[PDB]
Amino acid sequence: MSKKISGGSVVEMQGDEMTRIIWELIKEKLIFPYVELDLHSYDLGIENRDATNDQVTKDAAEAIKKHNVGVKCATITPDEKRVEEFKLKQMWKSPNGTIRNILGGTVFREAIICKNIPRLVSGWVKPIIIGHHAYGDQYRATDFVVPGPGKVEITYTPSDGTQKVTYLVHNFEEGGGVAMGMYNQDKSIEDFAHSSFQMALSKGWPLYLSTKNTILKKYDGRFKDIFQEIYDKQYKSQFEAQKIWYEHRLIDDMVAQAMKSEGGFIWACKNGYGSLGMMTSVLVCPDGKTVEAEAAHGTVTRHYRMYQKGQETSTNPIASIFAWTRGLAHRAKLDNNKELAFFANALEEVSIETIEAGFMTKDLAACIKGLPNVQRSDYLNTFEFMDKLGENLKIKLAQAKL
Amino acid sequence: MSKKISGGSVVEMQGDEMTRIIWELIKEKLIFPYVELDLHSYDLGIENRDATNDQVTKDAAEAIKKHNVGVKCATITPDEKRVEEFKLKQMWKSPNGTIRNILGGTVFREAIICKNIPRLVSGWVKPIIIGHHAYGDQYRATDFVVPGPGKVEITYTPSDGTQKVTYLVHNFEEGGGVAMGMYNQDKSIEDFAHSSFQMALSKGWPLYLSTKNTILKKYDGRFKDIFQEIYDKQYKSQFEAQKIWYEHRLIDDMVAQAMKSEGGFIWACKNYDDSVAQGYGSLGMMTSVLVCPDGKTVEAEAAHGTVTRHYRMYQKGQETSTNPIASIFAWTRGLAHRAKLDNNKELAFFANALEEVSIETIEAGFMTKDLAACIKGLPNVQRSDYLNTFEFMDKLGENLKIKLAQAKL
Ligand SMILES: CN1CCN(C)[C@H](CCN2CC[C@H](c3ccc(F)cc3)C2)C1
Ligand SMILES: CN1CCN(C)[C@H](CCN2CC[C@H](c3ccc(F)cc3)C2)C1
Repeated sequence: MSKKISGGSVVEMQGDEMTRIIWELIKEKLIFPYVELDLHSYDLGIENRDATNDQVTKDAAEAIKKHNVGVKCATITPDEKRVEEFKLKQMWKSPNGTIRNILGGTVFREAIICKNIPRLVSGWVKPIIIGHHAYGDQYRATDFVVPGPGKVEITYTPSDGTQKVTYLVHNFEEGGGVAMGMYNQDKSIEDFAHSSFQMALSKGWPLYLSTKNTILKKYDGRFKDIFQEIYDKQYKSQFEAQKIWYEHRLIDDMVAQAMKSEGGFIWACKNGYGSLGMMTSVLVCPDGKTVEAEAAHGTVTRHYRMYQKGQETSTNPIASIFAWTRGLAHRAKLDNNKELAFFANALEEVSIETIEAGFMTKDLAACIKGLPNVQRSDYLNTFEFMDKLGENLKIKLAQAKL
Repeated sequence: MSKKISGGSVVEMQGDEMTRIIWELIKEKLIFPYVELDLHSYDLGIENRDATNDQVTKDAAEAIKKHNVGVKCATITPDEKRVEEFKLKQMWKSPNGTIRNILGGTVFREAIICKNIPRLVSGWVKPIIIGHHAYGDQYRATDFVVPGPGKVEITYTPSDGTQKVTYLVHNFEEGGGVAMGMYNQDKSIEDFAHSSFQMALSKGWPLYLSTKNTILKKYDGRFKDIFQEIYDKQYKSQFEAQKIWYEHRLIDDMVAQAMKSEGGFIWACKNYDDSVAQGYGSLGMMTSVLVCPDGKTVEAEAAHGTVTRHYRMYQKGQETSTNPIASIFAWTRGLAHRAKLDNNKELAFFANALEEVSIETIEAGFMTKDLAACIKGLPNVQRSDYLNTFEFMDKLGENLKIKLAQAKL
């Protein structure tokens, strides 16, 4: 290679514990040799967040909002046990939450599938992109305890001083109970519509909506309605191009049609098996520019203690890798970077293809040969698996020089 | 059969399509030859519910409410194409819905475990009974639309008149959306508690309650606060009698714990959609039994659909390979329960013998294309690796004859 690819503007977010070591190995051995980036790196490790009073995570938020691409390493969501581990000054909020609240958009999870790994239904040769709602949860759902008898009613009082409307969720004639309250603004449904519609074009796959409008009068209905409204006003001519179609089926048919399906569609369902190390979540924002990619697991603290105590460790990096490769593939779309485009997809193909050739870590090996029959020779540690990914990537990029 | 065993009073429900065919094969080859029942048989087939204007289903529900055991066959719930198929005069409501709404109770789904069948990933040596809420969650779950900006909020005013809590659920600044309100009575969660202890009490496995506290803390807090007191004030001494117990772990803890445990526990989930490792692959291997809190009346049914695809093969003269194990275990679960109500030791042994010879026969290598595809791989399985539906019934009937004859000697 004459010159390294000109990446462009990407925001990088370092994490902590096991995945922090994976992260550097990934940059050092896979990304940096081949791509130069205008890198906006932030240190979202727990020590620094503690030291900067969580200010650094807010800066990351604002920087993805500007440069439209982010790739994030798994971070510790602390608790009471970890404020003794690091003597935190305060129980900080989740970094992942604080970016989803600031940046907005819709998370999309996808499991990466190798032809020689077990699966739930063995017909799913194409992966399934399941992305439900925003924020990690529809913000709150105020719920109380109704200790004794009395009416519980939910009221809507219009801001323009018009007639108030009460509904009566239940009158408790005798005995206790429990009560609940949800809601869903309208904008968050259009943001959900656009985000999910865009991923259908970005991936060239069909998009399905699933609801329970049969039981819920007009809560789940309002979803169906706004999608049809948006789907016929925009994106309908764009779907006709790339063969993609959209349709809304009932959730109970869709659950069985998933097993009936062969894979390769997007499923947005108004609400975890899978090696826990092959799943990559992507937050796609409503504008269709800014997008944060990251892995869907955690800091792998048990495998970090094996690293701390010097032990051998066999941790799986594919989930983190494909955070880089989705982020880079997105920037290559924005900048119309035809050469970063190919690099990203190539990187995705060695990971999957290096596993298909029998080179994998312990977790993947336990999926095939069962955990009680996994042998040292059936898997690689954490390093020499990256070493094998590295040289396979050098081998493949040299090939694709024509 | 010289004086075959006298099984009690039981309600039978006939279904639709290829499961209706299996139901007759089950009675003809497996049930009737060895048992005599005061049989309250109802025809829930689609064209009968259309002719009775769904009155046959209400009638069959009353019968289970009166006679305490019902054994159902998979039935068609109609849609737009089904009302055009049979030319129905109304898109009738699901019989399962209609009956569950009458009997009430809670539904438990048990996975039938065979040794030579790849069930998830080895490990599990015994099934797992997964139970969910009682009356769905609708009825009075009030939802609606928010026309414009304003404050949506929930107010609890006791019959005491002594206070009033107001919870803002959301203030609409933009204008527009949907809001709702749900609830649950203690009597409804107390029913979950009995039904779930009664089930654990029926078998000999321990009961677990997996709640979610990070999402709806206070809503789910009441569940572990209605179970543990009923367990302690009514069930702990009986559970402490046998090797049973009642604990309470958590969702992300339970799913990590169950992927190492040898199976054998009643699991109460409080979520809204189901098919974890339970509805895995071949639905032909899962039962489903509604339990009324009384512990008397129950209603078994195979957890899969009417298998339309194979009934079309039947109509065109093709040989089929549909798995009857689920419908076969609709009977034994329900016959074993009838035996418990009457101490019918003869019937409990039979029902139990049928659960053995059905698994024995699959473990022996004699199975249907349904299962064989799991072992070999669907393109791999040659004709010679499975059995016809009739072949499979014939070998059950054959091995059940030998299983009942031997222990009778
Ligand atoms: C993500 N959680 C955070 C909390 N705990 C420390 C968990 C313990 C690690 N488990 C054991 C192997 C699995 C695994 C395998 C490969 C991977 F790349 C990641 C995880 C998960 C992991
Ligand atoms: C089970 N429902 C029935 C209602 N639908 C029409 C669905 C189609 C049935 N598919 C055909 C082969 C599978 C199958 C094979 C053996 C079985 F015993 C059950 C299912 C599932 C699913």
